[PDB]
Amino acid sequence: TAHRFLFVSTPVGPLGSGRGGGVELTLPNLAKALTQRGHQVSVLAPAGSVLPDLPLETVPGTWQSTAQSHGRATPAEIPAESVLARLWDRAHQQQADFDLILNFAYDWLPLYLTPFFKTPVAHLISMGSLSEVMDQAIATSLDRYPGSIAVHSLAQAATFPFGDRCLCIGNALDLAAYGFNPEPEPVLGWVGRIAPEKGLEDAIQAAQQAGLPLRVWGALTEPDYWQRLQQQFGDRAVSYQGFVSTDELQRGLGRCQGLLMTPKWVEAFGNVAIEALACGLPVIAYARGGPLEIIEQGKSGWLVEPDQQAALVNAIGQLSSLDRAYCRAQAEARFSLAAMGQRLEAWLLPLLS
Amino acid sequence: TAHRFLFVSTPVGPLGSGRGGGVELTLPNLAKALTQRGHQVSVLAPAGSVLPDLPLETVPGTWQSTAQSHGRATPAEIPAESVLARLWDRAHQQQADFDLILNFAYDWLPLYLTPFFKTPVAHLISMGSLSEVMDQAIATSLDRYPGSIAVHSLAQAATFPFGDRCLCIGNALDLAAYGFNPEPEPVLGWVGRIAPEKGLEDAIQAAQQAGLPLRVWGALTEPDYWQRLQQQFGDRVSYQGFVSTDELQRGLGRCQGLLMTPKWVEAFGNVAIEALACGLPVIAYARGGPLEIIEQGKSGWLVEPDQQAALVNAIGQLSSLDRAYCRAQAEARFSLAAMGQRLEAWLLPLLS
Ligand SMILES: O=c1ccn([C@@H]2O[C@H](COP(=O)(O)OP(=O)(O)O)[C@@H](O)[C@H]2O)c(=O)[nH]1
Repeated sequence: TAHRFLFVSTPVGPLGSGRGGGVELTLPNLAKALTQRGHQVSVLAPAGSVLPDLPLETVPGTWQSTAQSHGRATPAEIPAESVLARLWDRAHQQQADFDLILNFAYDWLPLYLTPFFKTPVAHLISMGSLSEVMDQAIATSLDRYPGSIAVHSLAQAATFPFGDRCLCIGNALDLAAYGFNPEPEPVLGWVGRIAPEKGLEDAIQAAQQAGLPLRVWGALTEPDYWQRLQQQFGDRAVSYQGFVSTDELQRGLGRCQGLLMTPKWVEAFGNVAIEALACGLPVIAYARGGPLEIIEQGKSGWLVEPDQQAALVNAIGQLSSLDRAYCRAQAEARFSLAAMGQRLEAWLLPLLS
Repeated sequence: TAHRFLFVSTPVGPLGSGRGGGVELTLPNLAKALTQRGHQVSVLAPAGSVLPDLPLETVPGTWQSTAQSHGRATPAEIPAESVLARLWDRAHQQQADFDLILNFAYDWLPLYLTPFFKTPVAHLISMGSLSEVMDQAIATSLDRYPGSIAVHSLAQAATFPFGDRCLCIGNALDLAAYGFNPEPEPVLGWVGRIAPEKGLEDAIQAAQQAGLPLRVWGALTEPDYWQRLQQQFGDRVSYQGFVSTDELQRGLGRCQGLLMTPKWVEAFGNVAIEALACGLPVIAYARGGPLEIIEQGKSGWLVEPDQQAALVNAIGQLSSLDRAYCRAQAEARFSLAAMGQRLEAWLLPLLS
């Protein structure tokens, strides 16, 4: 049952550098999810990539732009020195060393190339139906290779006309790196860019009105914003906890009574919610996007109406009705590498040969 | 030792539409050159294409663009329903029915796909250097597959930094389709895609100054671009349409000479040799591909670029050139049987 996989990373940026999007966090966990079952995983990724403990080969070139120029009719683009093209030309040279190649990129090229490979190629789609050129490439790959496409959510699968023929593998997190904290301080947390248009003001005003300091984790780009926040809400409002590593983020976040999540719909990913549950921290989130699949209403968090102070404050007031051990228990059951590995095997192993 | 070849056309539009330029004449002629030596040739092209005599397979979808966009920094582009992507998908599915695939398109994708094929893929490049993305794709294919890249002229080769590593196969025509005409009307000809920055203006001015009507053939693009020619110059310049080879050669044969007045590069090969095959000397700016086709003062005039007095002087000396000589040079240099030898010398060694 042990096999050899090659993972081909996203062209959007390096692993380990803060700017491959969500694929940057998922690729290493999925690799671990298989290496922990005895499989070999090697990784191909852009120059500058860092990844502990796995064979890693890096490839030079220009990062794929997130662009989206003319909406749904945007064509696929290949610039000179495309890192995406060179990743796939390199994967093709070495294809006979692997039983299967797993693509993490959301792009036309790898889907198109799939029949030109003798080794089977599977695709983990991380968005979002976004363009005709992409929707048609995935549909065609599905017709020739049933079972070759997976998604992380049903919501994302439903944005595609062929969504029922994609497999859902869910989300995973390296739970070993997250300590359960059953005894928090009377503080709330918020995770994200300390910048305008992130819903930070909504979190601050609801924490303060609820009577609890807000700790924040993330990147400060404009110090004048920090000052504006102080002038709006005073200097006991928000406490800067750092940009800060995974291990640092988890002991910090774990001491919170709850995590507030107030992002715009286009930034409403579920990743940080999982990290919160893993520390035993319940989540109060706007009831749209990624959190709707992570949080169990009245049990592991509260899903509230967007942009309404009273809904945040009513939720914060009811954090004590949620059991922190149940949050952790849900993370162990739903989002572990163990759970993920089994879902990967179910998906991939029928594709071998 | 007969062989099976698959020719893949340009994705810029159907064969017969005029949208693909000289490639629409080159690909059927080269197919004919090989089939005359006993080989089998099949063609794959966009939906709407026509090809007398040969197996053709067509594929629907959206046409590739001219690719002039931006300048050298234009990325390669693959739209939804890309005819280019579907052509190469179809070539791949049938690669085992052929000994070699010959690509005629000036595009990243076929170059990129070459190592993904088991059947060998050669490339006949019809343009000079235009982009970073294409320059690099060609170089990389040359690096891995020496001898797999061909051009039509040494001048076109010299626009690339790796030009000395390309094989030049020149130009040829189906000579039996072109009638020699020894008795021209007092008119001048111009043949090409009708469009800005193609030199049409210079040609019109020079003909009018020399007091000879200009007859113009070619695929158009917006009739506004036409109008203003009759009220900056006047005349009927006389537009003859976009026509078949048989129509073009009978029209062009009536001309005293052909004007080629490109602003840039190019304008490499096909129309100058067609004019010669009819017996019509060529007056061209001395830049680009014309230098290698025309024999100065015998089959044409090669004059200082961008000088109207030069063209008018040349128009003035058309009489002294021998029309039979132009035709004899077409026969000696631009024949299909010779192209047939050159193509085999290029392609046969790329097999197994
Ligand atoms: O009425 C016409 C005018 C032109 N042509 C053909 O158009 C091509 C020349 O195209 P162009 O000058 O656009 O050459 P390009 O620069 O596109 O290769 C030649 O092969 C001609 O045989 C034609 O068939 N009928």
